[PDB]
Amino acid sequence: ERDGLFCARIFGPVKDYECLCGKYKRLKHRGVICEKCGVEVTQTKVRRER
Amino acid sequence: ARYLGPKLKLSRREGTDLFLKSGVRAIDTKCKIEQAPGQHGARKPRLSDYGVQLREKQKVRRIYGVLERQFRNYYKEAARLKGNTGENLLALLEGRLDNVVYRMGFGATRAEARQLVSHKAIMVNGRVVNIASYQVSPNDVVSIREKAKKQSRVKAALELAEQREKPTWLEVDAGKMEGTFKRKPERSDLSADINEHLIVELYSK
Amino acid sequence: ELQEKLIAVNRVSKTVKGGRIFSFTALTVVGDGNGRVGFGYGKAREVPAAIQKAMEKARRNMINVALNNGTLQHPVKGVHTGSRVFMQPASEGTGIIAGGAMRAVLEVAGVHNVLAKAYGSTNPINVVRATIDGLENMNSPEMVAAKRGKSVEEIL
RNA sequence: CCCGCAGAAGAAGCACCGGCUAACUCCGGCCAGCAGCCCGGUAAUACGGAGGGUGCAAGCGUUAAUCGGAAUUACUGGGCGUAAAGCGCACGCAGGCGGUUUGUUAAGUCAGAUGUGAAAUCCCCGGGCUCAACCUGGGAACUGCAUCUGAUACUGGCAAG
RNA sequence: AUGUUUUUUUUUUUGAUUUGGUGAGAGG
DNA sequence: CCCTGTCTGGCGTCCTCTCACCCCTA
DNA sequence: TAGGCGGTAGCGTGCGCCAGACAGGG
Repeated sequence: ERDGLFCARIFGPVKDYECLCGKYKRLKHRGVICEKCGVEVTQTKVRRER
Repeated sequence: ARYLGPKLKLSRREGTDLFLKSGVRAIDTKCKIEQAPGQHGARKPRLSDYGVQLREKQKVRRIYGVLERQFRNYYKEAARLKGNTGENLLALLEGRLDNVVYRMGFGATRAEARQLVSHKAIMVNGRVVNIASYQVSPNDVVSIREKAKKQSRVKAALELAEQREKPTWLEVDAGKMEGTFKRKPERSDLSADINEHLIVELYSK
Repeated sequence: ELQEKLIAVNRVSKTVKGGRIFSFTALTVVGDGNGRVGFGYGKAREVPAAIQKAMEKARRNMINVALNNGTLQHPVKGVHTGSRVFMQPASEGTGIIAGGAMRAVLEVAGVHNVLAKAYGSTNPINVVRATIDGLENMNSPEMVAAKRGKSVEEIL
């Protein structure tokens, strides 16, 4: 739930390179962040450090 | 002069979410966004070069809710102007009054914003502008007039926007219900998925 | 990282005592979105195998091209057998103005902005070859400076 | 032009879906029919109807006509052994082109200026009709012609080699 | 000596290593 | 201010194995 | 399908040492 304790737009995506909206599942044409949920399609290891 | 039919059908045909519905409810719930419209939806063969260009053009067109002659007009204008053509065309499309409104968050959809514009709700620099295709110019303030200020649909649109990401090239006030179009947007500020260069090529046949 | 486009596929026949044996030719081209480009022309009894071969061949014998940022460095002509090709550098935003096989090779090459006409034959195979030739012969400013014993600013 | 009234109210069709060419299925016998070029003889994505789609939209199609694509008369920009294309062979007037050096001229050529090249149209920056079309201020352009003043590498003229 | 003498049936493509705690039992 | 009592904070072996249990009531 | 003694009070009660600060008595 946005934006409670477990979040997605504070702490990052749950899955690897898969945003919460569903826009992007790539890593070749990466770097670009999401617009719907605004979740930077990156890695889930970043939920261990944010 | 407008597309009055099903909206999600267009989205399905394009493949992507075109934001033709407000965004309270997710698109996947409302429709089979992956599957193309009609009896022969599940079948999906690789398109042609011309065809992909055409689809891209359609996507953009559908996003903004313009019709073909008008786009051709926009494109020729962009070509005339200095600088990158596709970028120019995108800027032109953005400058449309109804799109501007939608970005503000006074219309849930772009269609809603267009309707507002038509119904003498919006003012540009304190003068009521009715044309959705009206190209808004830098440092132009654009506001809701006092009559239309009481509408519930406006505040709902504003809330939806607040959920949505805010554009940098604008500055809007939710209490005053007026926003300043500070500058014409940069290509970076816009969505990356749009392949302007295909559009350009399409008309450079 | 490499992108690959099958330009064309064509059925070709061989007459034998029994009848006609059919086969398929696949013309593909591959590139890394930078200078480097390579075409392959494969043949097999079935289509997918032939395109696989085309990809394999293209992947080897690639060729480098000196790109000024998104476009070319100067107008260049290239020919092969019937297909005679003109292509001209163009301003950012214009896109690839080119027809058919030629287009494809340009895209994989990572040129984004060209004005380009194929005179003469438009036989995909020959025209792509001609394109490749025009791209190869095209030299850069630094290259010409080196050739001529000068600095880049001298040449401008 | 502005204000007030009511109520989704009065307001969407045309072409196409074999490939070129975006869009596919079912039902009806080389007939009936289609067709721009390249289907139909009983499982037609090509005829007709339906459903579904695609593209345009107060328009949509067809026909006619022009340029384009056509580098398919090729100045830019094609060719001629076999694809169309070398006169059967020569001489030779007109015509076209013309080794090398110096001098001179300044016709061609180039540079600058002046005069003109109507306005409108086109293009650039602006302004005004709510926007646009439209109207409109200023510029640029009108690639030219004529003159005057220079330059003299090249081409030409004249004079000597 | 002779053959333009019965015209007819098949183009392109979807997924490989996975999972927690507090307490009573119990081997040195 | 100089003791002297009270108070509340710290700490109290290692490794392994097994088992149950992990809201019901309004 | 939805929330933190359960009650018109009282539950706690079987470790022990050391130590250092906070304060009581004089």
